[PDB]
Amino acid sequence: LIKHMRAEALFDFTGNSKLELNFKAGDVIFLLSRINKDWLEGTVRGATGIFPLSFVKILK
Amino acid sequence: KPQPAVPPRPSAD
Repeated sequence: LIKHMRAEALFDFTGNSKLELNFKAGDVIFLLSRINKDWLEGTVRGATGIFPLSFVKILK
Repeated sequence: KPQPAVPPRPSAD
């Protein structure tokens, strides 16, 4: 699993199921894995799930 | 700013 990497949400994201990670613009998401070209997996707000790469920017 | 479109979800159907 990925360690020490984070992304910041650029927009709010409300998922379609509990497999998807909900967040608000500005939230910092702790990255865990990459699902495919368009989706990442991470944790924020106590939950773990998938979300779109296009909704975040990777932090330095 | 408007939210971008959501990419197709992973699937096997």
